[PDB]
Amino acid sequence: NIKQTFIKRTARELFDRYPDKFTRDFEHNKKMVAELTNVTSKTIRNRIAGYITRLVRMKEEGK
Amino acid sequence: MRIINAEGLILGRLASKVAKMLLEGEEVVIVNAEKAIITGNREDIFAKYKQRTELRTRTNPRRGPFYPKRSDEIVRRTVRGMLPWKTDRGRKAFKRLKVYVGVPKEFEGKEFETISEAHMSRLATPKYVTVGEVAKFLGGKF
Amino acid sequence: LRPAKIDRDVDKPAYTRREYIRGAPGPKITIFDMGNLSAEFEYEVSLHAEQAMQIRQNALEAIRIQVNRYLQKNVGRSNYHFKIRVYPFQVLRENPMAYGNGMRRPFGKPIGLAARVRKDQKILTVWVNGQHLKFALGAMHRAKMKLPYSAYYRIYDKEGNDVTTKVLSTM
Amino acid sequence: PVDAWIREEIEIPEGVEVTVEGNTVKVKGPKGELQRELKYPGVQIFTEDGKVVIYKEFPRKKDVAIVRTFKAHINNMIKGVTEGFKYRLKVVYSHFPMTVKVQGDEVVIENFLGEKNPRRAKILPGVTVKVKGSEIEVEGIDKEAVGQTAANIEQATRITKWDRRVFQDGIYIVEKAGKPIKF
Amino acid sequence: EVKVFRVKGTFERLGKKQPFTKEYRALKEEHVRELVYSDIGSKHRVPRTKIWIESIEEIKPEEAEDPVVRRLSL
Amino acid sequence: VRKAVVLSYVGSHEHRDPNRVILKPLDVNDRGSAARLIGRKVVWRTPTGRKLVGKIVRTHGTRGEVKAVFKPGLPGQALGDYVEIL
RNA sequence: GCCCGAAAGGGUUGACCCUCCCCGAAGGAAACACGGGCGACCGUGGAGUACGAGGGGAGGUGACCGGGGUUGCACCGUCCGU
RNA sequence: CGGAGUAGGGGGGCGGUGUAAGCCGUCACCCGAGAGGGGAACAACCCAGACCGGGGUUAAGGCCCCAAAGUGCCGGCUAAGUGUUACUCCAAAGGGUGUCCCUGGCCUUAGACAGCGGCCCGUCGAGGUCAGGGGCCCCGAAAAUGGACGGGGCUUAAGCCGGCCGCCGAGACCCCGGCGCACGGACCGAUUGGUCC
Repeated sequence: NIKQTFIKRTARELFDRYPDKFTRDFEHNKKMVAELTNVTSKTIRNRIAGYITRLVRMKEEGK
Repeated sequence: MRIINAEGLILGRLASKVAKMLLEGEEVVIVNAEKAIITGNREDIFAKYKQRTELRTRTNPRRGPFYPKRSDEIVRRTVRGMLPWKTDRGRKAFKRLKVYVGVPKEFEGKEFETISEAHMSRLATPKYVTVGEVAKFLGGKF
Repeated sequence: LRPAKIDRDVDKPAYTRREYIRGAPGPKITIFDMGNLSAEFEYEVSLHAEQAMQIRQNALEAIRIQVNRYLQKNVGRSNYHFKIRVYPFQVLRENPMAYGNGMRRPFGKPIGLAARVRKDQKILTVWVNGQHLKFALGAMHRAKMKLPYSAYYRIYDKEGNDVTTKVLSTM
Repeated sequence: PVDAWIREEIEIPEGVEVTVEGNTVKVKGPKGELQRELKYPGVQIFTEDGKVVIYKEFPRKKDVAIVRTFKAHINNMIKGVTEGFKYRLKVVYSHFPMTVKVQGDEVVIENFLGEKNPRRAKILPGVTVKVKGSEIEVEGIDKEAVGQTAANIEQATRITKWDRRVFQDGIYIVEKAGKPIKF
Repeated sequence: EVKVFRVKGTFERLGKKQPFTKEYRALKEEHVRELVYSDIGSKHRVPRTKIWIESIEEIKPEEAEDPVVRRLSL
Repeated sequence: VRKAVVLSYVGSHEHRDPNRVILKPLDVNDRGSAARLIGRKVVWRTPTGRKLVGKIVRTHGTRGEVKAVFKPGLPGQALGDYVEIL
């Protein structure tokens, strides 16, 4: 089935293009993914949203 | 054109991504060049860059390697190193790039892209220096 | 004389037979047992070679003199049975070239002597009682310094069993 | 590693207010207020009800050393805003008495070894110097600046050209933060 | 239930054998085995063939001799 | 318009095949299912409007690229250009 | 890409291009559904399907193709005899 | 029975000699007399032996950009740009409370520093102290035109250790179609043969 490499790559490109509309909130991230992306699957969209949430967590914090 | 803010980005990774963009065919602008970082020890980094700047042809200095002293030119030169520079294809791809220190009034009023693969946060060892500090050590204007 | 890295290794055939070697030299070493010889000591401290080796009689004699002077100044002849176990039987040769004829008819004339030793082989031994293990180890170190390759020391009891760790822990 | 969750704790005294603003420590007390930036990857400084707590959740030796160092620095800040620090210097000479005087942000020393030129030491802001004959006092609110001022007053008198078994003139520290210097 | 295991064995480096005893937290012993392999390989540069395990026996949290595991288990 | 970018010729670092080409589709859905284009025709336009026609053969890698055959092959003036899928 | 192209070469008894249909070597997917694995991934079904070098056939528009000279891009290539 | 060419060999492994480089032999894999795919380029190191046009799968090796394919996964180490070197073509004896591990003894509820008080107690009252061995790194470590991990550059790596999962990549291997050669055969020529199987 659909692999996580595709998800991480697409989420990484979305975040790169728009690092101003994505936040630490899972549901707002879902909504903004649905808005700014032309995907046609809740599975793919929600996975992208989760990975974007992790991205924001990391880019805010840092070791 | 794709405008990228360099604040808090690792130089070589930024340059790799930008070079691949250029070869695929996009126009790229980079702002805030002085705020990208280089990891490692201050003295080793400074020594390397000084050695670079002191390279010259012994029979004619009007010829010879011209390694930069400015931050924007340093970034540009890293990118150029990451391209095929002895071909028309790479010459065009490199012509398609522009780098700026700060954010000039022209670009003032826009939202800037970033790069995830390149960001100061993937690091864990605090040893790091700034390109602006390198430029100051070398004696260049900004 | 010539550096010892020339004679260190053991890659050449054995050359130990004097009824055929013309002009071979005598040894510069005559004493191999020092101290007290009939005193039945407790601890036996023995050196061991880390890899195969070829030791010059010069090095052997220097080791002897230094270690014996140390043990005399510190322990006393009444103690410390000191023994060297290996004898120099190899003959070393040098090509007589340096008017000259270079590499014409190169077969060396004899110059000196050396002892051959294999891996994990005993070279010398100090027999001593408990109250002088410090000086026995000092002698081990001094001898270690004057050797072409590296060596390790071990300790043995009566019945010849290894008690090195137990004796090293408790000083 | 060494342990799991290394954690050090400091008890806050009478009227000392301790605050964190992300990597800085603000310390207010009866006298003065101090700030200091302390950061290391993985070390967290946060305030409980009445405690300063320094934490790292899987540490090595160097992290342990970092933590203990930060604890010592915070304790110094607290003690400083509570009481203060006081260093002491002693003046000695064999021939050519020299005069030490305070001029604004500088201490000036004249007639050292008979030189026609004066030596100068820089006083840092927040420190006060008092000269009463052969004894000098550096009083202040922060230990680093106080010790640095004292060290500058000392290093303004150092010789390199003649044997010091015979040429011994100068100014010397005798008491660090209430701790005599002994050989 | 998360179990505490104790591992005993020997490893050989440069022709010299050396015994070892360790303690781990895990659900099974296969995880423990993989972790032991990886850790000894890293810290002493030993391949898996030169590592021999004799015993992976389950113990209780309070009869242990490792501070990290002891604090993680209380 | 259901288009893709021409990236490179096929081969290794030292040699190349000039009748085969690597294509990157731009739509995220086609990139997620690039194998559902195997067998499709794909066209490139020349500066004079002429048409060169090729065919998508199989997948290339795991990121979402595809391989295409173009006999008669493409010129080097088409390596960072757009191509239209049918 | 620009230029030449009468004859000796093909071609209105149809050049080139377009659309659909049948067979098909070696080889050979994917979406999706159910499970194993910390994980990168994998297994089962879809499926020997879609596709596939070539081999054949049906309908449309109607005039060049092959060849030659020079040049542009990509990659390769350190002369001949002894 | 007839016609020759060869009487300077070299790389790689083994042996005698030699300070060594080299000299002399030996084996008979390679170059010579051997295309193609890799090692940055390399006569002989790795894959692999070549009629022509095509379609596929692998090998050596590789997957941050140059450059086709992973900014791949799990556990750990290094802070010195150490390193980023299978070989061709890489500095040691001796040292290091630098860090990560293993083992074996000795003290412990008042121990091992400092301290109130001249082997003693009231307090700082919780674990500490000696020996061996291993991994990585550091010191030891100086050269001449300006400069070499192939370059850019890289620090929970784009390095190292122990393992794993996918992909890219030859004229090698599989497949379709064409040319020739060797051997055998059938039929057929007004001379050294021809058509086909």
